[PDB]
This record gives sequence, structure tokens and C-alpha cells, in this order.
Amino acid sequence: MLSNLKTGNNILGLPEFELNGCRFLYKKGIEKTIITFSAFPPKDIAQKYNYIKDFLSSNYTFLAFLDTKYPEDDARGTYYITNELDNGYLQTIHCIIQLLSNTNQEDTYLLGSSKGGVGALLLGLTYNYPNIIINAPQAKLADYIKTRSKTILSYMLGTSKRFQDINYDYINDFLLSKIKTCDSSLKWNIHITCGKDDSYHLNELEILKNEFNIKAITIKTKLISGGADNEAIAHYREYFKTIIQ
Amino acid sequence: MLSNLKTGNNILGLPEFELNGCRFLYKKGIEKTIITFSAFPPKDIAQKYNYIKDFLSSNYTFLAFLDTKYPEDDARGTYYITNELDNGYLQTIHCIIQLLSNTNQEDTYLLGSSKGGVGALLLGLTYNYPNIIINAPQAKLADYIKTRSKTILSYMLGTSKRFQDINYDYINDFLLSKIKTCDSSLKWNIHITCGKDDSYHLNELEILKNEFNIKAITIKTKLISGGADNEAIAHYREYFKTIIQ
Amino acid sequence: MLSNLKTGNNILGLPEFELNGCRFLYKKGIEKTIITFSAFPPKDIAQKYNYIKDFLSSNYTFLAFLDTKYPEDDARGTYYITNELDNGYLQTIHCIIQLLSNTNQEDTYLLGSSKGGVGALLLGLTYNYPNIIINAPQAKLADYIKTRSKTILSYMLGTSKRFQDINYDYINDFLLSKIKTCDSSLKWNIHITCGKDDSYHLNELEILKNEFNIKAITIKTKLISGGADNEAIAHYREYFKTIIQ
Amino acid sequence: MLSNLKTGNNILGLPEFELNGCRFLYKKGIEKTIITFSAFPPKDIAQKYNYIKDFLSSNYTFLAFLDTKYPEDDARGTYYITNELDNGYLQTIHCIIQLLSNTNQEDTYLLGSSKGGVGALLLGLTYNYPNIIINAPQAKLADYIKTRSKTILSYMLGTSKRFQDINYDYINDFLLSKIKTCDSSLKWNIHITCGKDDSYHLNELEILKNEFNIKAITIKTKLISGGADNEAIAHYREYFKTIIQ
Ligand SMILES: CC(C)(COP(=O)(O)OP(=O)(O)OC[C@H]1O[C@@H](n2cnc3c(N)ncnc32)[C@H](O)[C@@H]1OP(=O)(O)O)[C@@H](O)C(=O)NCCC(=O)NCCS
Ligand SMILES: CC(C)(COP(=O)(O)OP(=O)(O)OC[C@H]1O[C@@H](n2cnc3c(N)ncnc32)[C@H](O)[C@@H]1OP(=O)(O)O)[C@@H](O)C(=O)NCCC(=O)NCCS
Ligand SMILES: CC(C)(COP(=O)(O)OP(=O)(O)OC[C@H]1O[C@@H](n2cnc3c(N)ncnc32)[C@H](O)[C@@H]1OP(=O)(O)O)[C@@H](O)C(=O)NCCC(=O)NCCS
Ligand SMILES: CC(C)(COP(=O)(O)OP(=O)(O)OC[C@H]1O[C@@H](n2cnc3c(N)ncnc32)[C@H](O)[C@@H]1OP(=O)(O)O)[C@@H](O)C(=O)NCCC(=O)NCCS
Repeated sequence: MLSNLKTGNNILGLPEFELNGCRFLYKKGIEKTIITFSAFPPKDIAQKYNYIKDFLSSNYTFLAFLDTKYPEDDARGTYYITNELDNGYLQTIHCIIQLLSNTNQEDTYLLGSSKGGVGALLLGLTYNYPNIIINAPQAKLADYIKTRSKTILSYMLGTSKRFQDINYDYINDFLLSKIKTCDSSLKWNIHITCGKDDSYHLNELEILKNEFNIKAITIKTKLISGGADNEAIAHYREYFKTIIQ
Repeated sequence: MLSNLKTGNNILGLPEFELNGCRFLYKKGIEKTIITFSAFPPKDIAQKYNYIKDFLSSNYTFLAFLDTKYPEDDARGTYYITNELDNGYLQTIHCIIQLLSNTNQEDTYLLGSSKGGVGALLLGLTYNYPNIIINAPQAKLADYIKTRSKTILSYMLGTSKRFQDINYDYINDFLLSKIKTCDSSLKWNIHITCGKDDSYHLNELEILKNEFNIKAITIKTKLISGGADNEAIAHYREYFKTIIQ
Repeated sequence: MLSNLKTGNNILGLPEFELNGCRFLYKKGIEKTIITFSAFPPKDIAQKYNYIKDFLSSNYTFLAFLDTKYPEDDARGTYYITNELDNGYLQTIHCIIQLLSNTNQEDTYLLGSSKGGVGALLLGLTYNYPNIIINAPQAKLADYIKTRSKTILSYMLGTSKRFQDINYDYINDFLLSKIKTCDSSLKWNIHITCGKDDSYHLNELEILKNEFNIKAITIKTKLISGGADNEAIAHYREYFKTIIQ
Repeated sequence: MLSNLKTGNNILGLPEFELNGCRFLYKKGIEKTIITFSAFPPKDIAQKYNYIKDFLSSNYTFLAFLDTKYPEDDARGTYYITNELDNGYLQTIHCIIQLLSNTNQEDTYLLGSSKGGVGALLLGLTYNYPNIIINAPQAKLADYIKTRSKTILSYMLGTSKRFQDINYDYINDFLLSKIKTCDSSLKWNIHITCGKDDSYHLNELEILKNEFNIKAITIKTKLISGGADNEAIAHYREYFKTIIQ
């Protein structure tokens, strides 16, 4: 029963729930389902639901997801990939959306802005959610995680030295392969913004674009003012607010 | 959206849904949530939902689950274990129950005979459903599956010759492992019936009881009239109706 | 019929055949039978036959072999080991040589560098070809393959998580096992060159030499100028021409 | 070199060869290639090449194969199936035919009369030899082997009690699955005779026919006088002699 999954936290009035290690906010509305995924918090800051305020006044159904809860000594998330390095976490997010949302998948929109954009794509490309509107996702996931936390990377690489560099490359290409194995025949509505001064994520975007091209998937991109900063974030929020409206 | 998960099939008064390969019936009621698990169909018979008619006049919330849909050559189920021999399928069942049921965990009952009772044990012991009322579960799962379908056991075993033995003990002990790792502090309410003349499954029960015993889990067992037949099933049906009320 | 095995391709003066997935060149000559094994191609280059031009003016019988054609994603070969990690592919090579060559076993020479020398060792040690003249073979096969292509090693490793470690040591030690089980009574004529500055493969050679040593197999080793480069290859070519004549 | 594979035996003038454990006779002719497979000899009688005399006066290319050489304490053959229970022995037979025969596969004819007929089908259905003319093959291979030799059956079932009944059923259905996975689009020319008083093998024939029907393969059958005896054998030989001529 949904209310027995409550964790006791409340965020801007919204009660937090947890199911199979997957923490989420849920509010039942009408007409559209908005889904947001959490981005990478600063070191020692708890994971945040992002882009609640953008929909507080809305009448839409709203869900907001956090990342996994491990490694415990740097619990900032493993990029929506399980510690078994498979889809188990995405699978749970999918069940939650499919059973609580009151709209079909074409009236559902996935949002997220860094790690959160990667989460949005991983879910959308696995389970065919067509509308994905994200900012500056990472493409080489393990390369990036290495710059932010050895604790998380080493947790995900595993204890066996023989498989660490294998797991490294598997994590690194985890998103790219989701593109390589997605449906191609779906009418995707993927929008990816990125700050014009975000040199690092513009090169990540080129990498993602190539993989879509190989798969014959058209996406929309838009450079916005700013870099890897809140100027870009501010413009991302205005961008997705117009697309949904 | 639940409505969008409909398969189009309607078994007795109840619509069928599918989510992540998991086919299920569901009807909203009150007071209690009844869960049933499909048992192993005879050869060339499709997987059936079990113990629907028992609860059509109950007004309880009711869910009934089929087993996995692979291997397609003998699609009678893999004992609720995925092709990767993990919890992925049980995890989907859990989400469906947790989000659709409108009663507490202690007001929820897992029912099943034969393979269905294995599924009830696997779900209940993995995710702490305390009320489990089942008849003649197998204990050594691979030993039993091979006497019914070499195709299914071969499918679960995998392709590599030099891992067919390892995976065999892993499948064989998959239920026993769940007992070994379950939470001994839960106020377990496990009832297992078995036909008096069902010597095979009488011994499986002792195998199971030894694992419960050493985890300090006290269960209720009742010998009923019959063997591995529909006499025992009829007495099993009478037993779980009596306990539920 | 051999003529019916033609692929239609003709590399230099020699027609290509395929039998049971095994692509090979063959030209009938006299006095000696020369066998070469393809080495590991750089990324996105197709598998090439090696050391053809060395013998175009020789009038010797000549056969050149490619590696397996899988995985199709990175089809550069599986170190002459089948997808079932057994001798099936080496066994096909053996039949082709035994039935097409017109000279004794002692007048037959197995050539190859890098992965090609591994293939020469695997064939010669399995089926008693005494004359083996190779440069810088790997010893720990999986350790090396993972530094060139995660796809190929994953393909050889298989799908089950709980067998990726077992199969890794099995692949890694597949050549060393052939040494452990070869016939010590054969009048082995094994020559292994290695570049003086090829530290990685200098150590692989010591690993190999230790296995030969304890099987009482005396081999000839020669340090040549160069490292893991085309200098060493040129001196390797000069070495095997000198030995053959 | 073919002549170095000689075993030292000579049968009706024909020198015997051996390659990878596979013993064969070979004579090079023109126009057609005739292949025969050995049948199950009496206990303590060595395996025989069958139907040599039928082609001694012919000008055709001729090959005759025996079965595997294990188990050593009842070396009457394991039905052309390796002790690894795979295609390795058929693979060797195929290489030998493909590299020594001077005709294409449509001018090649596979003959055999009991176990030998099964060998003929196993090779023909695996490697697409269209012309297969056999008498009274077994369908349930392990059921039959059980009546002739516990030593051979136990050797093939393997030492692990857990896999003995799995290996039993795999061996039993080894032929049926060759039918289930064969090409269907090939223009098969399969002729199966059987003695009208061979009640046991007429029921084996019905089983084989069904599997062909499911696969949409037309075959030709012919009842001949005799039972499981030389009267039937005599008529089988006249039958295949007219079909080839
Ligand atoms: C840009 C950002 C700061 C905007 O914040 P915002 O304008 O307040 O809007 P949000 O809808 O995200 O609301 C967050 C609010 O809910 C709070 N909140 C969010 N998750 C919470 C949680 N698990 N527990 C308690 N409070 C939470 C936040 O602290 C904040 O409340 P506040 O008013 O006290 O600050 C935020 O959306 C964000 O950081 N996004 C990710 C940026 C990125 O992509 N990358 C940076 C790392 S490379
Ligand atoms: C007892 C049993 C045989 C039948 O009992 P029952 O009186 O029919 O009661 P149920 O509630 O189980 O009825 C199932 C109903 O749902 C129908 N149904 C179930 N699954 C269905 C499906 N995929 N599609 C269509 N109909 C389905 C059945 O056809 C049946 O309807 P009907 O008989 O009226 O036509 C059944 O419960 C069963 O198979 N139990 C298994 C016991 C066991 O241990 N089996 C393994 C032995 S080794
Ligand atoms: C030395 C080397 C680089 C080239 O030497 P070379 O002077 O060209 O002599 P080779 O006899 O090997 O020539 C091969 C010829 O056959 C051709 N050939 C080989 N395989 C072919 C194929 N499938 N299709 C078409 N052509 C093919 C080649 O194109 C080449 O012909 P070309 O150069 O005249 O056009 C080659 O032998 C080689 O790759 N060796 C591998 C050494 C090694 O260790 N590699 C792995 C390093 S980690
Ligand atoms: C029917 C059969 C006896 C006919 O024998 P045949 O008329 O002499 O014709 P073949 O072409 O088969 O020639 C066999 C000859 O070569 C000999 N020969 C065959 N294989 C031999 C071998 N490995 N080593 C030495 N001699 C061999 C045979 O002994 C015989 O020689 P012989 O004249 O001394 O008797 C024989 O073909 C046969 O037994 N076929 C199998 C019958 C069957 O299908 N099932 C019975 C078991 S259920």
C-alpha cells in the first residue's frame, strides 16, 4: 500500500516514499505526468529531488526520483545503475511510474539536468518513454564519476582486480549501449540543451549525437547561454517549461 | 497507467494486465489482499491463475500472478526465477502488490500449491510478507523441474557445459537460500499443508522445516488427506479459507 | 569438394576457402608445408593472412588461416578458441592441414606473431606439430584480450555473472593448459623470438618457458632487436626464413 | 598428408585411415560420391564398414566411416555423438568428405542401415547433404542403446547422477532435434525403407515422420519384405542400388 512505503520525510509538503531502495515523491494530478531525476549533489550533501518548484502550482501528476542509496560512505548515487550493474533500479522506477501515473507515455515527460539527464535517458531509452527533455548529460559515465568520487567509482568497479577495468568500460558505455539497443521505430521526442560554455558536456553531446545518428534517431539540441552553472540551469528550466506548455 | 497495461484478456470477472513480462489479474476490494501464484501446468496446457473462484464472492482485494513467459518452447514458467537466476521477476511482483494493494502487509495473504507455493515462499521470504499459506512446495527445485521438462531446466541452466553443475545447485537451493537469508525477527505466519500420502513432498517439507528450524522460524504444518492429487488440493482450499477467516 | 569451398576472394596469387567457419588460403607446392596464423588486427581492420609474401617465391605448400568470425560486433577473432571455449576450431584447422598437405609432419612449419603465435602453439601442442616458430605470443590470454576489446572477452566469457570469473581463468590459462597436457616425448622444435625491448611479452615468454621447463620440453628462444613493433617483426621474418632453410 | 593417416588395416584392398579418432576407408573415383556409415555390431565384434561390396565394381568415389572408438571396454560406437555429447565427430566426418570428395553435395549419397542410418541422417541434417538413403533408423537413440549395452549407455550418461537423466533425454532426442533445426529450404532427397515385420522400427519411423511433417519436409518411405533381419537388408541394398543408378 503506497502510504505504508512512506519514509517520514516531507519535501515542500510532498511525502517521500521508498520502494525497493528507490526513493520518490508523488503527487496525483491530471493531463500530464512530469518525472524528474536527481542530479549529482556536492560532496557530503544529501541527494535532492530537482525541479519541484517548477511544477508546484501545476495541476499535472508529478513524480521525482532519487538515485541509489549506495555506497553508504558516499551515498550520492550510482547513476541509476545497480550494484549488480544492471537495470534493477530502472525497472523499479518504471513499475512505480506505470502503476501510479494516470496518463499514457506520450503525455509523460522525463526531466533532469546532469546525472539526472542521464537517468532520464536510461529510463526513457529502456522502457520507451518518448518525451525526454534534459540538459548537459554525461556520455562517458565512469570517466565523469572518477572526477567526483573515488569511493563511488571503486564501489561500482567491484572488489576483483581482474574485472575492474571491464566493469569500468561497461559503466562508461552504459548509456551509449542504451542508445544502441533502443527501439528506433518509436517516435522519440528527445530534447538536449547545453550551455554554450560547457565545453566538457558539448563534447559529451557530440558523442551522444553520433550514437543516435548511427541508430537513425533524430533529436533536437539547443545551445543556451551559460556554462556548467546555474545560468545554463536557468535557461534549461525555461526551455522545458515552454515545451511542456 | 494501469489501464494501458491491459492485455485484452479477461479471466472470469477480472481483467488481465502485463508489466515487465509479469502477467497478473487484479480486482480492488477491501479488508484483505489475497495473492495467488500459478502452479506448474501439465504439458501443453497454458499457465493458469489459481484459486480465483475461492474469492469471487469475497470482496477482498485480489491479485493472481503467472510465472515467467520463457522458454518459449515450454513456456510454463521458471519457478519465478529470472533467466539470470535472480530476483528480477519477484521484484516486479513486489512493486505491483505494494502499489496496488490497499491493505497492510499483515492483512495480505500469499497462496499457492506446488510451484505456486514456491513462488509464495520466494516472494514472502524476500520481501517480508508474513502470511504464507501453501500446499506441498518443492524444496530442491532443479531435482523437481528436471522430472517435468528438460527444456526449462536446460534454459535456466545456461549454455556453458562447465557451469551446468554450478547453476544446478544454485537453482536447486534457490528457495533454501531465501530461508537461510530471511529476517528471523518477522512475526512469520507460515502454513504449509501436504497430503498424508504425498511421500515426495512430505520429504520436501522436512527439508524446508529443517531450514526454518535453524533460523528459529516456527511454521504451522498440517497433514491433509490425499497425496499429490486433487483431494489434497480440496483440503488445502478448505484450510486456507478457514485460516483467512 | 575443395573447389566448392571457395569464397570467391583471391588474396595475391591464392584463392580463399571456407570450411566450417574456418577461412584459409591454400596453394600446393613441394618439399615443405608452411602454415601461418592471423595475428590480432588493429581496431576496425579486417583479419589478414600473415607472411604470404615470404613464401610466394618458395614453391612450398602454403596454407594461411584466419581466426573465428565471431563476435560479429568486433570480428577480429577469439584466439582460435570456439565460443564454447573448446578445440572445435583448432580441430577443423587440423583436418584441413592433414588432408591437404603433401608432406610429413616434420616437414611442416607453424608460423605466427602475437595472437598468430598463440594459434600456432595451440594447434601444434594439441595435435603434435613439432616445428613451431613464432614471435612474442601472449601467455595469459584473457589479461591481454581485455586490453584490446572488451566485446570479444565478454563474448568468450558468456552471459552468466557467476561464471565470468571461472571462464576468465579458463581462457587466461587455455594456452598454459595445452603445455601442461602436451606430449613430452615429441621431438619438439619450438622457436620463440621476442623483441629485446618488448618487456610485456618478454615476461609472457618466461611464463611460457616455465611451463615448458617443467614438462621437460627444451625450446629455443632468441631476443631480437625492437619491442612490440615492426622492427621485431622484420627480425622475426628473417629468423624463420633462416631456420626453414 | 592422407597417407600418413593410415592405420595399417586393409579391407578388401582399401587402406584404412584415421583422423581425430575417426576411422574411414577412401577410394577416389568419378561422377558420384558414395558414403556409408557403420551399424551396431554384435557384442565383442569389431565395428565394420558396411556396403563396400555393393560398390567394389563401381567407378564412384567411395568413403566408409566407423563410429567413435569409446567406451574402450565396449568400443562399438556412441552413435556418432562425442563423449562431450556434441557434433565433434560429425564435424570431422564432414571435413574429411568435403576435402577428399571430387563431387558436389547433390552427387553425394549417404547410406546406412541401422545405427548407420542414424549416422547418415545426423551428418546429412547437420551439414546439408541432400541425398540420404537409409533403412530402419532408430529414433529414440538412448532407449535403443539401453537394450544393447549398459557399458556404452553409462559411459555416455556420464559420472554425475544429477545429469544422467538429463544426458539420457538429450541423447534420446539427439536425432529429433537435428530434424527440428535443419534447413527446411533445402531440396532434401531422404528415402527411408523398413521391413514390414520390423514393428519396433516402424514405430521409430512414425516418430521421425512426425518431426519431418512439423518441419514441412517431404520424405519418401517404402515398406520392404523382411523384418529386422537380412531379408530387409537385402531389399534395402537393391533399393539404394537402383536409386543411385
Ligand atoms: C538548480 C537547483 C539548485 C534549483 O533549485 P530550486 O530553484 O530551489 O528548485 P527545486 O525544484 O530543485 O527545489 C529544491 C527544494 O526542495 C529541497 N529539497 C530537494 N530535495 C530534498 C530532499 N531529499 N530533502 C529535503 N529537501 C529537499 C531543496 O533543498 C530545495 O529547498 P530549499 O528551498 O530549502 O532550498 C536544483 O534544481 C539543482 O541543483 N539541479 C541540478 C543542477 C545540475 O544539474 N548539476 C550540478 C552538479 S554537476
Ligand atoms: C484446482 C484447479 C485444478 C482448478 O480448480 P477450480 O475449481 O477451477 O478454481 P480456480 O479458481 O483455480 O479456476 C481457474 C479459472 O480461471 C480460468 N483461467 C485461469 N487462467 C486462465 C488464462 N490464462 N486464460 C483463460 N482462462 C484462465 C480457468 O480457465 C478457470 O476458469 P473455468 O474453469 O471456469 O473455465 C486449479 O486451481 C489448479 O490448477 N491448481 C493447481 C494445484 C497444483 O498443485 N497443480 C500442480 C500439480 S503437480
Ligand atoms: C608484417 C605485416 C604488417 C605486413 O607485412 P607484408 O609485407 O604486407 O607481408 P604479408 O605477406 O603479411 O602481406 C599480406 C598481404 O595479403 C593481403 N591480405 C591479407 N589478408 C587479406 C584479406 N582477408 N583480404 C584481402 N587481402 C588480404 C594483404 O592486403 C596484403 O596484401 P598487399 O599489402 O600487397 O595489398 C603483416 O604480416 C602483419 O600484419 N603481421 C602481424 C605482426 C603482429 O604481431 N601484429 C599484431 C601486433 S599486436
Ligand atoms: C548385411 C551385411 C552383413 C552384409 O555383409 P556383406 O554382404 O559381406 O557386404 P559388405 O559390403 O558390408 O562387406 C563386409 C566385408 O568387409 C569386411 N569388413 C568390414 N569392415 C571390416 C573391418 N573394420 N575390418 C576388417 N574387415 C571388415 C567384412 O567382414 C566383410 O568381409 P567378409 O567377406 O570376410 O565377411 C553388412 O552390410 C551388415 O551387417 N550391415 C548392417 C546390418 C544392420 O543394419 N543391423 C544389424 C544390427 S541391429
